[PDB]
Amino acid sequence: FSKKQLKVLTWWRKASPVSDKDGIICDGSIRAGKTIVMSFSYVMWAMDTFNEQNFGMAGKTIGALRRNVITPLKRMLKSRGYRVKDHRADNYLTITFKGKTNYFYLFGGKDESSQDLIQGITLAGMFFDEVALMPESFVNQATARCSVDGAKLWFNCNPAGPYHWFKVEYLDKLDEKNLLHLHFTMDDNLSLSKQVKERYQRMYKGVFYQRYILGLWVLAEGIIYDMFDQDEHVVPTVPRPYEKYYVSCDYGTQNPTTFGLWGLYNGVWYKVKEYHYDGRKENKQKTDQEYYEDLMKFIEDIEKHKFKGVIVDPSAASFIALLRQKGIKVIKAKNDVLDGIRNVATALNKKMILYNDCCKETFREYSSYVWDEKAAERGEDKPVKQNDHQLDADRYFVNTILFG
Ligand SMILES: Nc1ncnc2c1ncn2[C@@H]1O[C@H](COP(=O)(O)OP(=O)(O)OP(O)(O)=S)[C@@H](O)[C@H]1O
Ligand SMILES: [Mg+2]
Repeated sequence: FSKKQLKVLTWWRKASPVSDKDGIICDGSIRAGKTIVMSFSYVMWAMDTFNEQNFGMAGKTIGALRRNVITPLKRMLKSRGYRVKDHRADNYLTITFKGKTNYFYLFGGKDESSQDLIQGITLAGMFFDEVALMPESFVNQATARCSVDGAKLWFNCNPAGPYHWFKVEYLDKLDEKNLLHLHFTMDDNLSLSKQVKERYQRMYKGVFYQRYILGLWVLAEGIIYDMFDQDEHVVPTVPRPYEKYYVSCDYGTQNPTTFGLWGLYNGVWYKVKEYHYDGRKENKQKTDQEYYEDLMKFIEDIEKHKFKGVIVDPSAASFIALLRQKGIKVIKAKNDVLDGIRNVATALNKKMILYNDCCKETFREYSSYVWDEKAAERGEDKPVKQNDHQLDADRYFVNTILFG
């Protein structure tokens, strides 16, 4: 373990000069070993400091908490001699060690079970994985539940805007809450090679570099996909031998409706051609029948055994139903926005995707998709939802197929 990771494991112990504190904030870069030592240190602290008490562990969703935190935490605890009994249906664990036993309830920031349970339960310590991605209403409610004598608060996240509730309320008022704060760059994880560290550097440019590599709380302003480059990302519209295929779709009778034909060739997805229909501009809105008829004329040429399905947003259920009637494979897209943008940026940085030069509406949109300046100075990083109709399709595709 690194010096900073070992400070997370030991701050709470009796010999430590900082064991006074009411809690701890660990933030900074990706792949820095924050979550894994933080969650491991939390259970150690709890099993040592208490007996027969309730504890909380929160994530964006409970399934997120389970992927990032809970599954690798079990192998860690089981290996150190901590017996765990996971009660998967009821969302809590029973960790037990040297005659002592405690209870660790699992929470989601958005979940309905989690609002119901958190309001009533009375905890002796709370932990937050990806705290910036959680509602502030949730953490204020959950911190009040830490009523038991000698409770400690643990927070864990990557950076966001400098006007974000957690940065402004929790991190700037650090001495006011008597919280400890360690900040993790990627050098604080010794398990990474210098070869592997510099690979992660190449995945991010711009705001996302400063946030997810340097660990800085910097402001999302101006153009979103600034790293897009018509030198690097545009290729000629000349045929190629594509292995698999997809069609990505942003649907709207009300606004423009887009398709995009994506094709795999030499481990790179090419946006082969675009469909762009604006009902307002054309002054004739299209029906689902008319749109389905267009998707067929749009994929007439390609070979149906390679065509692997249509990625489409869940709020087009009128359209989704008709495609399944007619017998098309229809993937409900991973809708999450900031996570989709960040992943598309990575795809451009690494050239996982390229564009044929006939995606002319896509390039226009690349040069106008900008951050909501008004919202970003509240601590809410969002796109301005205007001329983002190809880019939403491109986002669904990249997020749904390319990334996990
Ligand atoms: N002591 C260790 N031995 C081996 N691998 C480790 C060790 N500490 C951390 N790692 C690995 O380092 C990587 C990052 O650890 P995490 O705790 O998941 O990072 P993180 O800081 O939570 O990253 P984000 O912000 O959630 S992407 C994982 O692949 C871990 O398995
Ligand atoms: Mg983490």
